[PDB]
Amino acid sequence: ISFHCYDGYTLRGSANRTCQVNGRWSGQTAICDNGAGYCSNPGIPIGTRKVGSQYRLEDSVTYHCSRGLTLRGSQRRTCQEGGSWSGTEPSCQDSFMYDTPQEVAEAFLSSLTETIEGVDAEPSGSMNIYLVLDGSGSIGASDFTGAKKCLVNLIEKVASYGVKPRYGLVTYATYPKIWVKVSEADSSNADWVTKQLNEINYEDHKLKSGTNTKKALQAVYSMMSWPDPPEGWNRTRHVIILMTDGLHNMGGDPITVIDEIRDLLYIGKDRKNPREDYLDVYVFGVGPLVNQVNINALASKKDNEQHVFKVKDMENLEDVFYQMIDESQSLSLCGMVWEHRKGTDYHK
Amino acid sequence: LFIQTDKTIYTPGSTVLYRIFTVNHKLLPVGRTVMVNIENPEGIPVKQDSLSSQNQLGVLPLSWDIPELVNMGQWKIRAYYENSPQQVFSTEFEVKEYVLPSFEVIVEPTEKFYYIYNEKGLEVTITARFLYGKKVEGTAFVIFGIQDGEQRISLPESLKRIPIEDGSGEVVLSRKVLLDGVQNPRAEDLVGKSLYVSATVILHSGSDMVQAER
Amino acid sequence: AQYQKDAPDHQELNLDVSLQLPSRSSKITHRIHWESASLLRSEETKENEGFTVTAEGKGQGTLSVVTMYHAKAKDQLTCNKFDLKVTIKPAPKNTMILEICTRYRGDQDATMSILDISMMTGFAPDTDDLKQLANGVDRYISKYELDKAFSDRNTLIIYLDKVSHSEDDCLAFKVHQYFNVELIQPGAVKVYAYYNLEESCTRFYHPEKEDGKLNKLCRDELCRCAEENCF
Amino acid sequence: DEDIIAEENIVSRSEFPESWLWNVEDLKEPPKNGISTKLMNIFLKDSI
Amino acid sequence: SCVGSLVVKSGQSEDRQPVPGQQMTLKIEGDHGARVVLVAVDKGVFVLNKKNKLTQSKIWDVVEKADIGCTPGSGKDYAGVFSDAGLTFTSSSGQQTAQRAELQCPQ
Ligand SMILES: *[C@@H]1O[C@H](CO)[C@@H](O[C@@H]2O[C@H](CO)[C@@H](O[C@@H]3O[C@H](CO)[C@@H](O)[C@H](O)[C@@H]3O)[C@H](O)[C@H]2NC(C)=O)[C@H](O)[C@H]1NC(C)=O
Ligand SMILES: *[C@@H]1O[C@H](CO)[C@@H](O)[C@H](O)[C@H]1NC(C)=O
Repeated sequence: ISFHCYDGYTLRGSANRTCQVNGRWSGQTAICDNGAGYCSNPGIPIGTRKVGSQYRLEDSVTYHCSRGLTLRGSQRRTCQEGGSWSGTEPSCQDSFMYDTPQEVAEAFLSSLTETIEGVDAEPSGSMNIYLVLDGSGSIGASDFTGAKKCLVNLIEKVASYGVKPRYGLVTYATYPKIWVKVSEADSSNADWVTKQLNEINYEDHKLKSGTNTKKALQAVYSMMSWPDPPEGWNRTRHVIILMTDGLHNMGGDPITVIDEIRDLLYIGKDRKNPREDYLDVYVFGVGPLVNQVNINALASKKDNEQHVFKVKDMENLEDVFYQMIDESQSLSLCGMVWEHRKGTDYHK
Repeated sequence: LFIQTDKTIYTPGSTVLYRIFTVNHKLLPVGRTVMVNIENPEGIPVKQDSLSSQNQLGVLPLSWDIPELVNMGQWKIRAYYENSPQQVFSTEFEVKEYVLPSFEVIVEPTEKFYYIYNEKGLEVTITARFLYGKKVEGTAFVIFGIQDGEQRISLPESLKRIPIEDGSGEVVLSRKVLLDGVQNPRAEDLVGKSLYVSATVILHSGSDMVQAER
Repeated sequence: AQYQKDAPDHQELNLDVSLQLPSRSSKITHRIHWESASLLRSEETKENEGFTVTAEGKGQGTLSVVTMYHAKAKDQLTCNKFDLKVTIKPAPKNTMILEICTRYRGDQDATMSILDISMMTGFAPDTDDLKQLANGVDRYISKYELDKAFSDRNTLIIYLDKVSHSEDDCLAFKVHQYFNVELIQPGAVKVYAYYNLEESCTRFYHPEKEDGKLNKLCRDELCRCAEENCF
Repeated sequence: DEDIIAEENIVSRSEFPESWLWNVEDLKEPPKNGISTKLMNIFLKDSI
Repeated sequence: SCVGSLVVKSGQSEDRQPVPGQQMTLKIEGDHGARVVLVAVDKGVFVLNKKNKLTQSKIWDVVEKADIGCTPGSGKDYAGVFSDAGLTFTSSSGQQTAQRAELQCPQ
């Protein structure tokens, strides 16, 4: 199927698109814009419906998916100052679309590495990575062990950049189980964290195979919290990565915790200083049955970035991460400007 | 300069698609610089640009986005060559909240005028058919009135309710009610004045209602 | 002759107006010139803050700030120039009586009006009673609507010649239940003049549900449809 | 019931524009009798 | 009428009427190398407003209502026939046409 724009309108995005075997359209979304607004036309991803034609500043739009389809990304986007829509581009998902291991690893890293190149400004040890693994009986030992191996190579992949972040390892079921705490003197020791990632097993949560994700995120909360104003709090990037099927049945809505976390990090609580770049949440669907609606509600929504992933075969991610380790590629440093206290010109 | 707009009336929130044709004093394509303004109903410019039909073959595709919170009324698209600010071309388009009807209504009198001493009166035909050709089944409310100057005088006595069978109707204005509409004994004083018809068809389903006028 | 060259048409028109909003990081700078004068330059803000404006340069301009919102004026209760009262009662299948009273809010006996009625799903007007009202003075019902039978007369239009602004011109007719089914949909009645459609009044009738409304849990201004099973 | 089409396999209409076909066409076809002719294959909307 | 020509007929072999969501051919007979800008409008729109429609008749209307000539023919003299028609006759013998200052015709 091909797209064409009326007169006076410019076409950006794939003009021709082909229906592929993965139940997805090839190329990028077609958008017919006139470039007459503060922000450009967000466009209408195939399968969705946009409600909002005004693209002024402070204006907004809303997206809805057809019946039987699940919306991935943001359902509402607001035109922010500086010409840039909030959240991320929506996408109508079905019940068999999945994601190829490469696609996942490719997008997960193109979003992670960037939020690390900036971390170099400059133990230690100025980024935290909370690994929350789901050990519920609804995942099975197969899709669980494959999730660890994937994490292992991820830690090595990160390490290949020569960066030493603080790690926090937690597996959860009916109750949360903390293996590594960022406050530990060994959290920044990649090898340390890896040895733990190996000692854990799927049989660890067999006696009480609940799925209380809420308490799991509460475990992470207590790790980033304070006993009541550490000197280095408004300079630390927090990254939460959790594997789950999104099928929680104990504790209620886990999202409430995410909000509490954002309140703790003073995020989205200042018009002039959003501080969104200080918290990223990645959610990987692992179990046989995965609720794309719930894992999308936890994952972050950042423009041009993907935080929700539904691994097809899994285990292949592990082999992809290992293949994507390249010590030759350097870590960028261009166009970097951080709000330092003194802020003398030439710092800006 | 000739300005073309896709529609004749737009709803708040839609976009106006218009084109400017740049021809010389011989009606031929030419590359020129054109100024374009957009005046609100009260005649105040809200947007102005400076385009050029250069390398465009005397055709300037354009568009204007109508705000959700816009002013209802007759908007205006004014334009002119940069080397002739005095000679200004313009085209109007109406902005209003509405919904497209399902059928049209036509009111054609037997004659394109009216003879004063015509005892028969003014016979008017009421043709109403759906947009897809089919004929309308419903009722019609037709009324008359007199217009002399920029001022109209309704004739409450000339109210009729004729049925619309097979997409057709028939109503007549008795000469009695006409002369009785005014009060002036003379009938030659009506000479020069004009009459107007106001029809209203309504389907038996009561789902749609169209208003016409001649 | 020299004075005819050094003679200006107007005075300098070069305003550098900049408005800074607290909810915004950068200033909004505009420049008004003689040629570009009388130009509507608006900046919208979905947020209600106290912003400041700074003007600078040679000339003169006009500033105007107007906010648009929805006021809780109501009040109305916008039934307009009509007072429609509809009631559905049993009978002495399950025949019922539909009494429809109507009045006009004005100084004149409202001209020709319309009566759009929608039956309850599974109910149809008594043909006999319709004929009686059709023949009645100041009442007319299209012949097309008469000879329909219980086949499909779920929508009826009873045109009127007038409705007194004094008392209520109440009328009624029987409605038999030709088709039985659980959960029936409330009917409705709408009145209005032949010239103005907007100004009108509509009411709903239902055997059980009061004033023909659907069950919905309301609170302040947030309501949720409660038309489902119990547990 | 037993017959008719499933109320799920019914693809409802939706595209009801008040105006469309705002495109451009050039006549470069082999000119015969000074009358070039193009044959456009357009898709009608859902509107009746 | 049009200096050249432009026709828009159906490409279909007559047949019956189209169906919502169907392909139909659109034959266009115009001048060579000419650019054709199109536009489709629901007739339900003209029911509310049929004014300001661009028509060829309206085009010539503007062209004709701009002639430099006023009088339908002839004048009060020789130098008048020219000015009234839209011409300025001038010779070396002395006979010249009247002076024209106003852009638009008198009255
Ligand atoms: C979307 O699809 C269309 C259809 O292919 C693309 O337009 C096409 O552009 C190609 C490249 O010029 C043309 O290919 C031609 O194929 C014929 C076959 O005999 C050959 O003789 C020519 O030498 C040429 O290779 C093709 O004619 C043209 N299609 C048209 C004009 O109908 C278009 O580029 C695509 N949009 C994208 C992906 O940007
Ligand atoms: C903490 O970091 C924020 C980053 O926005 C900075 O603005 C602030 O000045 C810092 N606090 C202090 C006390 O300097």
